[PDB]
Amino acid sequence: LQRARTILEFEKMLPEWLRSRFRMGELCKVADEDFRLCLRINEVKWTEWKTHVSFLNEDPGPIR
Amino acid sequence: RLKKRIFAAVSEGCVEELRELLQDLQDLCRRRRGLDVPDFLMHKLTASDTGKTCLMKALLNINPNTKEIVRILLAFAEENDILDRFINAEYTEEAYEGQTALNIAIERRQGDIT
Repeated sequence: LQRARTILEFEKMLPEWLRSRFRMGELCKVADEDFRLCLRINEVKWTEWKTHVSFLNEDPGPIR
Repeated sequence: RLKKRIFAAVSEGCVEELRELLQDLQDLCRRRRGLDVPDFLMHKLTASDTGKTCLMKALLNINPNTKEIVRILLAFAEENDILDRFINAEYTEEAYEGQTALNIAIERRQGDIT
């Protein structure tokens, strides 16, 4: 909690053309005509098995 | 317009629009020059960029009516006598080299289709 205050103080200090360069996430087509600028987190789960419905990409690799 | 409607019909689960497209596919074989019937019909049911076939596209998108799509697709490829090349097709690009239609049915946890 103490280090999180120090990070947000330095982010209000730097100018605008630095702030656009240091931006997180990328635009992802989520649904029909919707773009929401999401963040990506990977994980591994072993205990619960199921058949996979409701995904976005069929090809599971990293694109390019 | 033929290759894209087949991929769209198999993925959503359109059973009846599949039988109308497959019967139109045989009609293009007769009224034609007719040189190489195995190498042409395998080319229509396969995307040339990645090597994905129609049977690979069926098992990636599991529908409630996907047990009949595999039954029609395996019945169709037998009288045209390209059963061997249709069941044993592979990807061709770098990131997925060697994945077969059997290798997708096991991961999607389909016992009776296996």
